[PDB]
Amino acid sequence: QHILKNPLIINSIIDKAALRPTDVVLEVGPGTGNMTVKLLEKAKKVVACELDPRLVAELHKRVQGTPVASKLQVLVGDVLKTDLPFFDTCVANLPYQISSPFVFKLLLHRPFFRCAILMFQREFALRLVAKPGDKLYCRLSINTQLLARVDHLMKVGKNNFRPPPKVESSVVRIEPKNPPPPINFQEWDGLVRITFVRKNKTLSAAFKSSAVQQLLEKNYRIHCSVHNIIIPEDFSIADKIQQILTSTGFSDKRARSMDIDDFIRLLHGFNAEGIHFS
Amino acid sequence: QHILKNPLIINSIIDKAALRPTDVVLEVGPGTGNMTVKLLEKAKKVVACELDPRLVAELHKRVQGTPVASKLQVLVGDVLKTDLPFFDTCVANLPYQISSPFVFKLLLHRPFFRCAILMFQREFALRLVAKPGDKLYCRLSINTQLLARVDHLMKVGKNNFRPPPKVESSVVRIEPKNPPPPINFQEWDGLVRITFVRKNKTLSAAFKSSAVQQLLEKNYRIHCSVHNIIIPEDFSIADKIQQILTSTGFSDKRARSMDIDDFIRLLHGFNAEGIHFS
Ligand SMILES: C[S@@+](CC[C@H](N)C(=O)[O-])C[C@H]1O[C@@H](n2cnc3c(N)ncnc32)[C@H](O)[C@@H]1O
Ligand SMILES: C[S@@+](CC[C@H](N)C(=O)[O-])C[C@H]1O[C@@H](n2cnc3c(N)ncnc32)[C@H](O)[C@@H]1O
Repeated sequence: QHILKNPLIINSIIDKAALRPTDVVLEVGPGTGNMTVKLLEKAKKVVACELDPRLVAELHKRVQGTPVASKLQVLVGDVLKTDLPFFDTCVANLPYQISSPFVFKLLLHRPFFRCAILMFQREFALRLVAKPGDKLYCRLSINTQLLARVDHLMKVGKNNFRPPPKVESSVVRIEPKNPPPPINFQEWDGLVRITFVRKNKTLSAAFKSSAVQQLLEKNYRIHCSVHNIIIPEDFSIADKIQQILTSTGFSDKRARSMDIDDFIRLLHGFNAEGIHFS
Repeated sequence: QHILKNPLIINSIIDKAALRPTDVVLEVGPGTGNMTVKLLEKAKKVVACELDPRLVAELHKRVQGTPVASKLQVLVGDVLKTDLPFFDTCVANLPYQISSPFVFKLLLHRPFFRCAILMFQREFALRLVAKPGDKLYCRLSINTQLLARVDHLMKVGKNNFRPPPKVESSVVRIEPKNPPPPINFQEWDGLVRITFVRKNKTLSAAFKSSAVQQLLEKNYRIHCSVHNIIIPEDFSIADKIQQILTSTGFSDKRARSMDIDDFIRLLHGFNAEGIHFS
Protein backbone atom coordinates (compact mmCIF):
# COMPACT_ATOMS: atom_id res chain seq x y z
CA GLN A 1 0.00 0.00 0.00
CA HIS A 2 2.01 2.92 -1.38
CA ILE A 3 -0.07 6.09 -1.06
CA LEU A 4 0.43 8.68 -3.79
CA LYS A 5 0.97 11.86 -1.82
CA ASN A 6 2.41 14.44 -4.24
CA PRO A 7 -0.41 16.88 -5.15
CA LEU A 8 1.25 17.87 -8.44
CA ILE A 9 1.46 14.31 -9.71
CA ILE A 10 -2.16 13.72 -8.60
CA ASN A 11 -3.34 16.85 -10.49
CA SER A 12 -1.43 15.74 -13.62
CA ILE A 13 -2.94 12.26 -13.52
CA ILE A 14 -6.43 13.73 -13.19
CA ASP A 15 -5.70 16.15 -16.05
CA LYS A 16 -4.53 13.29 -18.27
CA ALA A 17 -7.86 11.56 -17.69
CA ALA A 18 -9.64 14.47 -19.48
CA LEU A 19 -12.72 14.13 -17.31
CA ARG A 20 -16.12 15.30 -18.38
CA PRO A 21 -18.68 16.53 -15.84
CA THR A 22 -21.06 13.73 -16.87
CA ASP A 23 -18.41 10.94 -16.52
CA VAL A 24 -18.64 7.96 -14.22
CA VAL A 25 -15.05 7.45 -13.01
CA LEU A 26 -13.81 4.06 -11.82
CA GLU A 27 -11.14 4.55 -9.18
CA VAL A 28 -9.29 1.36 -8.33
CA GLY A 29 -7.15 1.39 -5.19
CA PRO A 30 -8.26 4.76 -3.76
CA GLY A 31 -5.87 4.42 -0.75
CA THR A 32 -6.65 7.30 1.67
CA GLY A 33 -8.70 9.13 -0.99
CA ASN A 34 -6.19 11.83 -2.04
CA MET A 35 -7.28 11.47 -5.64
CA THR A 36 -10.89 10.47 -4.82
CA VAL A 37 -11.75 13.84 -3.28
CA LYS A 38 -10.55 15.71 -6.38
CA LEU A 39 -12.20 13.28 -8.82
CA LEU A 40 -15.52 13.79 -6.97
CA GLU A 41 -15.48 17.51 -7.81
CA LYS A 42 -15.02 16.90 -11.54
CA ALA A 43 -17.26 13.94 -12.41
CA LYS A 44 -20.88 12.94 -11.92
CA LYS A 45 -19.96 9.79 -10.02
CA VAL A 46 -16.89 8.04 -8.60
CA VAL A 47 -17.03 4.32 -8.13
CA ALA A 48 -14.09 3.51 -5.85
CA CYS A 49 -13.02 -0.14 -5.74
CA GLU A 50 -11.15 -1.01 -2.54
CA LEU A 51 -10.05 -4.35 -1.04
CA ASP A 52 -9.45 -3.28 2.57
CA PRO A 53 -12.66 -2.64 4.62
CA ARG A 54 -10.73 -0.24 6.95
CA LEU A 55 -9.76 1.96 3.99
CA VAL A 56 -13.40 1.81 2.78
CA ALA A 57 -14.74 3.07 6.16
CA GLU A 58 -12.10 5.82 6.23
CA LEU A 59 -12.96 6.93 2.65
CA HIS A 60 -16.63 7.33 3.61
CA LYS A 61 -15.46 9.37 6.66
CA ARG A 62 -13.23 11.59 4.48
CA VAL A 63 -16.15 12.68 2.28
CA GLN A 64 -18.74 12.78 5.07
CA GLY A 65 -20.29 16.21 5.52
CA THR A 66 -19.03 17.50 2.12
CA PRO A 67 -21.35 18.54 -0.77
CA VAL A 68 -19.85 15.84 -3.05
CA ALA A 69 -20.27 12.86 -0.65
CA SER A 70 -23.34 11.55 -2.43
CA LYS A 71 -21.41 11.14 -5.72
CA LEU A 72 -19.23 8.44 -4.16
CA GLN A 73 -19.95 4.73 -4.36
CA VAL A 74 -17.38 2.43 -2.68
CA LEU A 75 -17.31 -1.14 -3.95
CA VAL A 76 -15.70 -3.38 -1.28
CA GLY A 77 -13.49 -6.31 -2.21
CA ASP A 78 -11.08 -7.71 -4.76
CA VAL A 79 -11.61 -5.72 -8.02
CA LEU A 80 -10.58 -8.81 -10.04
CA LYS A 81 -13.65 -10.65 -8.78
CA THR A 82 -16.01 -7.63 -9.09
CA ASP A 83 -18.48 -7.39 -12.01
CA LEU A 84 -17.52 -3.84 -13.04
CA PRO A 85 -20.28 -1.25 -13.69
CA PHE A 86 -20.40 1.02 -16.70
CA PHE A 87 -17.65 3.68 -16.37
CA ASP A 88 -16.31 6.35 -18.77
CA THR A 89 -12.81 6.70 -17.34
CA CYS A 90 -10.64 4.81 -14.89
CA VAL A 91 -7.82 6.03 -12.66
CA ALA A 92 -5.92 3.34 -10.77
CA ASN A 93 -3.02 2.87 -8.40
CA LEU A 94 -2.94 -0.86 -7.75
CA PRO A 95 -0.17 -3.07 -6.28
CA TYR A 96 2.19 -4.62 -8.85
CA GLN A 97 0.83 -8.05 -7.88
CA ILE A 98 -2.45 -7.45 -9.72
CA SER A 99 -1.19 -5.23 -12.60
CA SER A 100 -1.33 -7.96 -15.28
CA PRO A 101 -4.76 -9.45 -14.52
CA PHE A 102 -6.19 -5.93 -14.10
CA VAL A 103 -4.98 -4.86 -17.59
CA PHE A 104 -6.63 -7.96 -19.11
CA LYS A 105 -9.83 -7.31 -17.15
CA LEU A 106 -9.87 -3.74 -18.51
CA LEU A 107 -9.21 -4.84 -22.13
CA LEU A 108 -12.21 -7.22 -22.12
CA HIS A 109 -14.57 -5.06 -20.07
CA ARG A 110 -17.91 -4.08 -21.68
CA PRO A 111 -19.44 -1.63 -22.45
CA PHE A 112 -16.26 0.10 -23.61
CA PHE A 113 -14.68 2.78 -21.47
CA ARG A 114 -12.97 5.85 -22.97
CA CYS A 115 -9.58 5.76 -21.26
CA ALA A 116 -7.76 4.55 -18.22
CA ILE A 117 -4.91 6.41 -16.53
CA LEU A 118 -2.94 3.87 -14.55
CA MET A 119 0.04 3.81 -12.16
CA PHE A 120 2.38 0.83 -12.66
CA GLN A 121 5.93 -0.17 -11.78
CA ARG A 122 8.36 1.23 -14.34
CA GLU A 123 9.26 -2.16 -15.86
CA PHE A 124 5.58 -3.18 -16.26
CA ALA A 125 4.88 0.18 -17.96
CA LEU A 126 7.87 -0.27 -20.32
CA ARG A 127 6.57 -3.78 -21.17
CA LEU A 128 3.15 -2.41 -22.19
CA VAL A 129 4.73 -0.01 -24.70
CA ALA A 130 7.64 -2.23 -25.87
CA LYS A 131 8.14 -2.72 -29.64
CA PRO A 132 9.21 -5.94 -31.43
CA GLY A 133 11.92 -7.29 -30.20
CA ASP A 134 12.82 -4.90 -27.46
CA LYS A 135 14.20 -6.81 -24.50
CA LEU A 136 10.87 -6.00 -22.72
CA TYR A 137 8.60 -7.05 -25.61
CA CYS A 138 6.35 -9.85 -24.32
CA ARG A 139 2.78 -11.27 -24.18
CA LEU A 140 1.72 -8.20 -22.23
CA SER A 141 3.07 -5.84 -24.93
CA ILE A 142 1.34 -7.53 -27.86
CA ASN A 143 -2.00 -8.28 -26.12
CA THR A 144 -2.29 -4.69 -24.86
CA GLN A 145 -1.31 -3.22 -28.26
CA LEU A 146 -3.79 -5.47 -30.10
CA LEU A 147 -6.76 -4.29 -28.05
CA ALA A 148 -5.79 -0.74 -27.08
CA ARG A 149 -3.75 2.36 -27.74
CA VAL A 150 -1.25 2.48 -24.86
CA ASP A 151 1.06 5.42 -24.05
CA HIS A 152 3.72 5.94 -21.40
CA LEU A 153 2.81 9.42 -20.00
CA MET A 154 5.10 10.14 -17.07
CA LYS A 155 7.81 8.82 -14.81
CA VAL A 156 7.00 8.95 -11.08
CA GLY A 157 9.77 8.76 -8.43
CA LYS A 158 9.38 6.37 -5.47
CA ASN A 159 9.76 9.48 -3.24
CA ASN A 160 6.20 10.46 -4.21
CA PHE A 161 4.56 7.63 -2.24
CA ARG A 162 4.20 6.86 1.44
CA PRO A 163 5.70 4.46 2.22
CA PRO A 164 7.92 4.49 -0.91
CA PRO A 165 7.97 1.42 -3.12
CA LYS A 166 11.33 -0.25 -4.02
CA VAL A 167 11.07 0.61 -7.74
CA GLU A 168 10.23 3.69 -9.78
CA SER A 169 6.71 4.01 -11.19
CA SER A 170 5.08 5.23 -14.40
CA VAL A 171 1.74 6.62 -15.44
CA VAL A 172 0.30 4.95 -18.56
CA ARG A 173 -2.83 5.71 -20.66
CA ILE A 174 -4.90 2.81 -22.09
CA GLU A 175 -7.65 3.61 -24.62
CA PRO A 176 -9.44 0.43 -25.82
CA LYS A 177 -9.85 0.08 -29.58
CA ASN A 178 -13.55 0.44 -30.31
CA PRO A 179 -14.53 -1.55 -32.25
CA PRO A 180 -11.71 -3.97 -31.46
CA PRO A 181 -9.94 -5.95 -34.21
CA PRO A 182 -12.04 -8.86 -35.55
CA ILE A 183 -9.99 -11.44 -33.72
CA ASN A 184 -11.01 -14.06 -31.16
CA PHE A 185 -8.97 -13.05 -28.09
CA GLN A 186 -9.11 -16.52 -26.50
CA GLU A 187 -7.51 -18.14 -29.59
CA TRP A 188 -5.06 -15.26 -29.90
CA ASP A 189 -3.89 -15.51 -26.31
CA GLY A 190 -3.44 -19.32 -26.66
CA LEU A 191 -1.01 -18.79 -29.55
CA VAL A 192 0.69 -15.86 -27.87
CA ARG A 193 1.13 -17.80 -24.58
CA ILE A 194 2.67 -20.87 -26.37
CA THR A 195 5.11 -18.82 -28.46
CA PHE A 196 6.15 -16.22 -25.88
CA VAL A 197 6.76 -18.61 -22.96
CA ARG A 198 10.28 -18.95 -24.31
CA LYS A 199 10.08 -15.86 -26.56
CA ASN A 200 13.67 -16.32 -27.74
CA LYS A 201 13.18 -19.85 -29.23
CA THR A 202 12.18 -20.21 -32.91
CA LEU A 203 8.53 -21.15 -33.40
CA SER A 204 9.65 -24.50 -34.80
CA ALA A 205 11.28 -25.32 -31.44
CA ALA A 206 8.44 -23.82 -29.38
CA PHE A 207 5.81 -26.03 -31.02
CA LYS A 208 7.87 -29.23 -30.56
CA SER A 209 7.25 -29.32 -26.81
CA SER A 210 5.26 -32.38 -25.66
CA ALA A 211 2.64 -30.36 -23.76
CA VAL A 212 1.97 -28.28 -26.88
CA GLN A 213 1.74 -31.29 -29.23
CA GLN A 214 -0.56 -33.21 -26.90
CA LEU A 215 -3.20 -30.42 -26.51
CA LEU A 216 -3.08 -29.41 -30.16
CA GLU A 217 -3.54 -33.02 -31.24
CA LYS A 218 -6.45 -33.46 -28.78
CA ASN A 219 -8.22 -30.30 -29.98
CA TYR A 220 -7.53 -31.18 -33.65
CA ARG A 221 -9.14 -34.61 -33.18
CA ILE A 222 -12.17 -32.88 -31.62
CA HIS A 223 -12.24 -30.48 -34.59
CA CYS A 224 -12.29 -33.36 -37.08
CA SER A 225 -15.07 -35.15 -35.18
CA VAL A 226 -17.19 -32.03 -35.55
CA HIS A 227 -16.40 -31.37 -39.22
CA ASN A 228 -16.19 -35.00 -40.41
CA ILE A 229 -12.52 -34.85 -41.44
CA ILE A 230 -10.59 -38.16 -41.82
CA ILE A 231 -7.44 -38.36 -39.70
CA PRO A 232 -5.05 -40.83 -41.32
CA GLU A 233 -3.73 -43.77 -39.26
CA ASP A 234 -0.18 -42.39 -39.57
CA PHE A 235 -1.09 -38.84 -38.51
CA SER A 236 1.68 -36.73 -37.03
CA ILE A 237 0.79 -33.58 -35.16
CA ALA A 238 4.45 -32.49 -35.38
CA ASP A 239 4.28 -32.62 -39.19
CA LYS A 240 0.94 -30.87 -39.36
CA ILE A 241 2.21 -28.08 -37.10
CA GLN A 242 5.53 -27.71 -38.95
CA GLN A 243 3.83 -27.39 -42.36
CA ILE A 244 1.74 -24.47 -41.08
CA LEU A 245 4.87 -22.82 -39.64
CA THR A 246 6.63 -23.28 -42.98
CA SER A 247 3.74 -22.09 -45.13
CA THR A 248 3.16 -18.93 -43.03
CA GLY A 249 6.92 -18.24 -43.06
CA PHE A 250 7.20 -18.18 -39.23
CA SER A 251 9.04 -21.47 -38.56
CA ASP A 252 12.43 -19.77 -38.14
CA LYS A 253 11.00 -16.69 -36.40
CA ARG A 254 10.85 -15.96 -32.69
CA ALA A 255 7.84 -14.38 -30.95
CA ARG A 256 10.03 -11.57 -29.54
CA SER A 257 10.54 -10.21 -33.09
CA MET A 258 7.01 -10.77 -34.38
CA ASP A 259 4.43 -7.96 -34.62
CA ILE A 260 0.61 -8.02 -34.65
CA ASP A 261 0.38 -8.43 -38.47
CA ASP A 262 2.63 -11.53 -38.08
CA PHE A 263 0.61 -13.18 -35.34
CA ILE A 264 -2.68 -12.50 -37.15
CA ARG A 265 -1.24 -14.23 -40.25
CA LEU A 266 0.00 -17.15 -38.13
CA LEU A 267 -3.32 -17.50 -36.30
CA HIS A 268 -5.23 -17.40 -39.62
CA GLY A 269 -2.91 -20.07 -40.99
CA PHE A 270 -3.43 -22.43 -38.04
CA ASN A 271 -7.23 -21.89 -38.15
CA ALA A 272 -7.45 -22.59 -41.90
CA GLU A 273 -5.98 -26.04 -41.15
CA GLY A 274 -8.28 -26.92 -38.22
CA ILE A 275 -5.98 -25.88 -35.36
CA HIS A 276 -7.86 -23.74 -32.88
CA PHE A 277 -6.21 -22.47 -29.63
CA SER A 278 -7.71 -22.33 -26.12
CA GLN B 1 46.80 -21.81 -62.65
CA HIS B 2 46.66 -24.69 -60.18
CA ILE B 3 45.10 -27.63 -62.03
CA LEU B 4 43.45 -30.30 -59.89
CA LYS B 5 44.99 -33.62 -60.92
CA ASN B 6 43.98 -36.12 -58.28
CA PRO B 7 41.29 -38.33 -59.85
CA LEU B 8 39.92 -39.45 -56.45
CA ILE B 9 39.28 -35.89 -55.24
CA ILE B 10 37.79 -35.09 -58.64
CA ASN B 11 35.44 -38.08 -58.25
CA SER B 12 34.54 -37.03 -54.72
CA ILE B 13 33.73 -33.44 -55.78
CA ILE B 14 31.46 -34.72 -58.59
CA ASP B 15 29.80 -37.08 -56.12
CA LYS B 16 29.09 -34.19 -53.70
CA ALA B 17 27.48 -32.26 -56.57
CA ALA B 18 24.71 -34.95 -56.62
CA LEU B 19 24.21 -34.62 -60.40
CA ARG B 20 20.90 -35.34 -62.06
CA PRO B 21 20.91 -36.46 -65.73
CA THR B 22 18.78 -33.35 -66.60
CA ASP B 23 21.17 -30.87 -64.88
CA VAL B 24 23.01 -27.97 -66.40
CA VAL B 25 26.37 -27.73 -64.67
CA LEU B 26 28.33 -24.52 -64.57
CA GLU B 27 32.01 -25.40 -64.27
CA VAL B 28 34.10 -22.32 -63.42
CA GLY B 29 37.82 -22.75 -64.04
CA PRO B 30 37.81 -26.07 -66.01
CA GLY B 31 41.62 -25.98 -66.39
CA THR B 32 42.79 -28.88 -68.60
CA GLY B 33 39.27 -30.45 -68.45
CA ASN B 34 39.96 -33.28 -65.99
CA MET B 35 36.61 -32.76 -64.32
CA THR B 36 34.78 -31.52 -67.43
CA VAL B 37 35.05 -34.80 -69.33
CA LYS B 38 33.51 -36.63 -66.33
CA LEU B 39 30.75 -34.04 -65.80
CA LEU B 40 29.73 -34.29 -69.48
CA GLU B 41 28.97 -37.98 -69.04
CA LYS B 42 26.59 -37.39 -66.09
CA ALA B 43 24.77 -34.11 -66.87
CA LYS B 44 22.57 -32.78 -69.70
CA LYS B 45 24.86 -29.81 -70.38
CA VAL B 46 28.11 -28.42 -69.02
CA VAL B 47 28.69 -24.66 -69.38
CA ALA B 48 32.40 -24.24 -68.72
CA CYS B 49 33.68 -20.73 -67.89
CA GLU B 50 37.35 -20.15 -68.58
CA LEU B 51 39.50 -16.99 -68.73
CA ASP B 52 42.49 -18.35 -70.66
CA PRO B 53 41.87 -18.75 -74.43
CA ARG B 54 44.71 -21.33 -74.59
CA LEU B 55 42.90 -23.57 -72.07
CA VAL B 56 39.62 -23.03 -73.90
CA ALA B 57 41.21 -24.22 -77.17
CA GLU B 58 42.68 -27.32 -75.43
CA LEU B 59 39.35 -28.08 -73.80
CA HIS B 60 37.57 -28.09 -77.19
CA LYS B 61 40.33 -30.41 -78.49
CA ARG B 62 39.95 -32.80 -75.54
CA VAL B 63 36.25 -33.42 -76.12
CA GLN B 64 36.59 -33.30 -79.94
CA GLY B 65 35.25 -36.44 -81.61
CA THR B 66 33.79 -37.93 -78.41
CA PRO B 67 30.05 -38.69 -78.14
CA VAL B 68 29.53 -36.05 -75.39
CA ALA B 69 31.23 -33.11 -77.20
CA SER B 70 27.89 -31.53 -78.13
CA LYS B 71 26.88 -31.18 -74.44
CA LEU B 72 29.79 -28.80 -73.78
CA GLN B 73 29.46 -25.04 -74.01
CA VAL B 74 32.56 -22.95 -73.30
CA LEU B 75 32.10 -19.32 -72.18
CA VAL B 76 35.41 -17.49 -72.59
CA GLY B 77 36.59 -14.67 -70.32
CA ASP B 78 36.32 -13.42 -66.76
CA VAL B 79 33.48 -15.23 -64.96
CA LEU B 80 32.96 -12.07 -62.80
CA LYS B 81 31.99 -10.05 -65.90
CA THR B 82 29.97 -12.90 -67.42
CA ASP B 83 26.17 -12.89 -67.44
CA LEU B 84 25.58 -16.44 -66.22
CA PRO B 85 22.87 -18.63 -67.78
CA PHE B 86 20.52 -20.80 -65.78
CA PHE B 87 22.41 -23.66 -64.07
CA ASP B 88 21.34 -26.36 -61.60
CA THR B 89 24.67 -27.01 -59.94
CA CYS B 90 28.10 -25.39 -60.01
CA VAL B 91 31.61 -26.73 -59.60
CA ALA B 92 34.51 -24.22 -59.35
CA ASN B 93 38.28 -24.06 -58.88
CA LEU B 94 39.32 -20.40 -59.12
CA PRO B 95 42.33 -18.40 -57.92
CA TYR B 96 42.12 -17.41 -54.28
CA GLN B 97 42.19 -13.70 -55.18
CA ILE B 98 38.60 -13.82 -56.55
CA SER B 99 36.95 -16.27 -54.09
CA SER B 100 35.04 -13.54 -52.27
CA PRO B 101 33.62 -11.70 -55.35
CA PHE B 102 32.74 -15.05 -56.95
CA VAL B 103 30.84 -16.28 -53.87
CA PHE B 104 28.73 -13.15 -53.77
CA LYS B 105 28.16 -13.29 -57.52
CA LEU B 106 26.77 -16.84 -57.07
CA LEU B 107 24.59 -15.79 -54.15
CA LEU B 108 23.05 -12.91 -56.15
CA HIS B 109 22.55 -15.08 -59.26
CA ARG B 110 19.00 -15.78 -60.48
CA PRO B 111 17.21 -18.10 -61.04
CA PHE B 112 18.41 -19.94 -57.92
CA PHE B 113 20.74 -22.92 -58.39
CA ARG B 114 20.53 -26.03 -56.20
CA CYS B 115 24.16 -26.29 -54.98
CA ALA B 116 27.75 -25.24 -55.68
CA ILE B 117 30.79 -27.37 -54.81
CA LEU B 118 33.80 -25.04 -54.65
CA MET B 119 37.55 -25.20 -53.98
CA PHE B 120 38.97 -22.46 -51.73
CA GLN B 121 42.12 -21.77 -49.74
CA ARG B 122 41.87 -23.44 -46.30
CA GLU B 123 41.55 -20.21 -44.29
CA PHE B 124 38.94 -18.77 -46.65
CA ALA B 125 36.91 -21.99 -46.33
CA LEU B 126 37.16 -22.00 -42.52
CA ARG B 127 35.87 -18.40 -42.45
CA LEU B 128 32.84 -19.27 -44.65
CA VAL B 129 31.72 -22.00 -42.29
CA ALA B 130 32.78 -20.46 -38.96
CA LYS B 131 30.12 -20.27 -36.23
CA PRO B 132 29.72 -17.54 -33.59
CA GLY B 133 32.51 -17.15 -32.11
CA ASP B 134 34.96 -19.59 -33.59
CA LYS B 135 38.29 -17.81 -33.91
CA LEU B 136 37.71 -17.21 -37.63
CA TYR B 137 34.09 -15.99 -37.29
CA CYS B 138 34.00 -12.81 -39.34
CA ARG B 139 32.08 -10.56 -41.77
CA LEU B 140 32.58 -13.15 -44.52
CA SER B 141 31.01 -15.91 -42.33
CA ILE B 142 27.86 -13.99 -41.49
CA ASN B 143 27.39 -12.37 -44.93
CA THR B 144 27.64 -15.80 -46.62
CA GLN B 145 25.49 -17.52 -44.00
CA LEU B 146 22.76 -14.85 -44.31
CA LEU B 147 22.21 -16.02 -47.90
CA ALA B 148 23.31 -19.65 -47.93
CA ARG B 149 23.78 -22.95 -46.17
CA VAL B 150 27.52 -23.76 -46.13
CA ASP B 151 29.42 -27.01 -45.23
CA HIS B 152 33.11 -27.82 -45.20
CA LEU B 153 33.40 -31.05 -47.16
CA MET B 154 37.06 -32.08 -47.45
CA LYS B 155 40.65 -30.87 -47.00
CA VAL B 156 42.79 -30.75 -50.14
CA GLY B 157 46.59 -30.88 -49.85
CA LYS B 158 48.59 -28.70 -52.21
CA ASN B 159 50.20 -31.77 -53.86
CA ASN B 160 46.90 -32.55 -55.59
CA PHE B 161 47.43 -29.59 -57.92
CA ARG B 162 49.81 -28.90 -60.84
CA PRO B 163 51.52 -26.69 -60.21
CA PRO B 164 50.88 -26.73 -56.40
CA PRO B 165 49.51 -23.65 -54.62
CA LYS B 166 51.46 -22.27 -51.61
CA VAL B 167 48.57 -23.05 -49.28
CA GLU B 168 46.32 -25.96 -48.30
CA SER B 169 42.83 -26.07 -49.79
CA SER B 170 39.29 -27.13 -48.90
CA VAL B 171 36.14 -28.18 -50.70
CA VAL B 172 33.01 -26.35 -49.55
CA ARG B 173 29.36 -26.84 -50.42
CA ILE B 174 27.11 -23.75 -50.84
CA GLU B 175 23.33 -24.01 -51.08
CA PRO B 176 21.49 -20.64 -51.51
CA LYS B 177 18.61 -20.03 -49.10
CA ASN B 178 15.43 -19.95 -51.19
CA PRO B 179 13.62 -17.80 -50.30
CA PRO B 180 16.37 -15.57 -48.94
CA PRO B 181 15.73 -13.18 -46.03
CA PRO B 182 13.94 -10.04 -47.22
CA ILE B 183 16.83 -7.83 -46.06
CA ASN B 184 18.49 -5.16 -48.18
CA PHE B 185 22.12 -6.28 -48.39
CA GLN B 186 23.66 -2.76 -48.37
CA GLU B 187 21.72 -1.94 -45.24
CA TRP B 188 22.74 -5.22 -43.56
CA ASP B 189 26.39 -4.96 -44.61
CA GLY B 190 26.55 -1.35 -43.26
CA LEU B 191 25.77 -2.74 -39.81
CA VAL B 192 27.97 -5.83 -40.21
CA ARG B 193 31.05 -3.89 -41.34
CA ILE B 194 30.81 -1.44 -38.41
CA THR B 195 30.42 -4.07 -35.70
CA PHE B 196 33.09 -6.44 -37.14
CA VAL B 197 35.94 -3.86 -37.19
CA ARG B 198 36.65 -4.79 -33.55
CA LYS B 199 34.64 -7.99 -33.24
CA ASN B 200 35.87 -8.69 -29.69
CA LYS B 201 34.75 -5.27 -28.38
CA THR B 202 31.14 -4.47 -27.49
CA LEU B 203 28.54 -2.84 -29.76
CA SER B 204 28.39 0.26 -27.61
CA ALA B 205 32.16 0.70 -28.09
CA ALA B 206 31.72 0.13 -31.87
CA PHE B 207 28.96 2.77 -32.04
CA LYS B 208 30.87 5.38 -30.05
CA SER B 209 33.35 6.06 -32.87
CA SER B 210 33.16 9.62 -34.23
CA ALA B 211 32.70 8.49 -37.83
CA VAL B 212 29.93 6.07 -36.91
CA GLN B 213 28.03 8.66 -34.86
CA GLN B 214 28.39 11.11 -37.77
CA LEU B 215 27.06 8.58 -40.26
CA LEU B 216 24.06 7.66 -38.15
CA GLU B 217 23.15 11.27 -37.28
CA LYS B 218 23.40 12.20 -40.98
CA ASN B 219 21.07 9.30 -41.81
CA TYR B 220 18.60 10.04 -39.04
CA ARG B 221 18.50 13.70 -40.21
CA ILE B 222 17.77 12.38 -43.73
CA HIS B 223 14.97 10.16 -42.44
CA CYS B 224 13.51 13.10 -40.51
CA SER B 225 13.74 15.34 -43.65
CA VAL B 226 11.83 12.64 -45.57
CA HIS B 227 9.07 12.34 -42.95
CA ASN B 228 8.95 15.96 -41.75
CA ILE B 229 9.96 15.04 -38.18
CA ILE B 230 11.37 18.00 -36.23
CA ILE B 231 14.68 17.39 -34.46
CA PRO B 232 15.03 19.34 -31.15
CA GLU B 233 18.02 21.69 -30.80
CA ASP B 234 19.57 19.58 -28.05
CA PHE B 235 19.51 16.32 -30.07
CA SER B 236 22.12 13.75 -29.10
CA ILE B 237 22.92 10.93 -31.54
CA ALA B 238 25.01 9.29 -28.80
CA ASP B 239 21.99 9.16 -26.55
CA LYS B 240 19.69 7.93 -29.28
CA ILE B 241 22.17 5.13 -30.23
CA GLN B 242 22.57 4.12 -26.55
CA GLN B 243 18.77 3.97 -25.99
CA ILE B 244 18.41 1.62 -29.00
CA LEU B 245 21.23 -0.61 -27.74
CA THR B 246 19.69 -0.63 -24.24
CA SER B 247 16.15 -1.27 -25.56
CA THR B 248 17.26 -4.29 -27.61
CA GLY B 249 19.73 -5.65 -25.05
CA PHE B 250 22.79 -5.27 -27.30
CA SER B 251 24.98 -2.65 -25.59
CA ASP B 252 27.34 -5.25 -24.21
CA LYS B 253 27.23 -7.81 -26.97
CA ARG B 254 30.03 -8.44 -29.45
CA ALA B 255 29.96 -9.24 -33.20
CA ARG B 256 32.15 -12.39 -32.71
CA SER B 257 29.37 -14.17 -30.85
CA MET B 258 26.29 -12.79 -32.60
CA ASP B 259 24.33 -14.98 -34.98
CA ILE B 260 22.18 -13.99 -38.02
CA ASP B 261 18.99 -13.52 -36.02
CA ASP B 262 20.91 -11.30 -33.56
CA PHE B 263 21.95 -9.01 -36.44
CA ILE B 264 18.44 -9.03 -37.97
CA ARG B 265 17.04 -7.94 -34.61
CA LEU B 266 19.61 -5.22 -34.06
CA LEU B 267 19.18 -3.89 -37.62
CA HIS B 268 15.42 -3.82 -37.16
CA GLY B 269 15.81 -1.95 -33.84
CA PHE B 270 17.84 0.82 -35.53
CA ASN B 271 15.74 0.95 -38.75
CA ALA B 272 12.43 1.20 -36.83
CA GLU B 273 13.85 4.28 -35.05
CA GLY B 274 14.73 5.97 -38.33
CA ILE B 275 18.41 5.01 -38.42
CA HIS B 276 19.77 3.35 -41.49
CA PHE B 277 23.22 2.22 -42.47
CA SER B 278 22.54 3.14 -46.15
C1 LIG C 1 -1.82 2.24 -1.98
S1 LIG C 1 -1.91 1.44 -3.59
C2 LIG C 1 -0.25 0.76 -3.99
C3 LIG C 1 0.21 0.90 -5.45
C4 LIG C 1 1.53 1.66 -5.75
N1 LIG C 1 1.41 3.10 -5.36
C5 LIG C 1 2.03 1.61 -7.20
O1 LIG C 1 3.21 1.90 -7.48
O2 LIG C 1 1.29 1.30 -8.16
C6 LIG C 1 -2.88 -0.03 -3.24
C7 LIG C 1 -4.33 0.40 -3.06
O3 LIG C 1 -5.16 -0.52 -3.72
C8 LIG C 1 -5.90 -1.30 -2.78
N2 LIG C 1 -5.99 -2.68 -3.29
C9 LIG C 1 -5.03 -3.67 -3.24
N3 LIG C 1 -5.52 -4.78 -3.86
C10 LIG C 1 -6.78 -4.50 -4.31
C11 LIG C 1 -7.74 -5.27 -4.99
N4 LIG C 1 -7.46 -6.53 -5.32
N5 LIG C 1 -8.98 -4.72 -5.29
C12 LIG C 1 -9.24 -3.40 -4.95
N6 LIG C 1 -8.29 -2.63 -4.28
C13 LIG C 1 -7.09 -3.18 -3.95
C14 LIG C 1 -5.13 -1.12 -1.48
O4 LIG C 1 -5.89 -1.49 -0.35
C15 LIG C 1 -4.75 0.36 -1.60
O5 LIG C 1 -5.84 1.26 -1.44
C1 LIG D 1 41.69 -20.36 -61.02
S1 LIG D 1 42.98 -21.45 -61.58
C2 LIG D 1 43.76 -21.95 -60.03
C3 LIG D 1 42.87 -22.73 -59.07
C4 LIG D 1 43.63 -23.22 -57.84
N1 LIG D 1 43.49 -24.69 -57.68
C5 LIG D 1 43.19 -22.49 -56.59
O1 LIG D 1 42.60 -23.08 -55.66
O2 LIG D 1 43.42 -21.28 -56.49
C6 LIG D 1 41.92 -22.77 -62.21
C7 LIG D 1 41.22 -22.26 -63.48
O3 LIG D 1 40.46 -21.05 -63.37
C8 LIG D 1 40.71 -20.21 -64.49
N2 LIG D 1 40.40 -18.81 -64.14
C9 LIG D 1 41.16 -17.92 -63.43
N3 LIG D 1 40.49 -16.76 -63.32
C10 LIG D 1 39.29 -16.89 -63.96
C11 LIG D 1 38.20 -16.04 -64.15
N4 LIG D 1 38.21 -14.77 -63.68
N5 LIG D 1 37.11 -16.50 -64.88
C12 LIG D 1 37.05 -17.79 -65.38
N6 LIG D 1 38.12 -18.62 -65.18
C13 LIG D 1 39.22 -18.19 -64.48
C14 LIG D 1 42.16 -20.52 -64.83
O4 LIG D 1 42.50 -20.09 -66.15
C15 LIG D 1 42.20 -22.03 -64.61
O5 LIG D 1 41.66 -22.76 -65.68
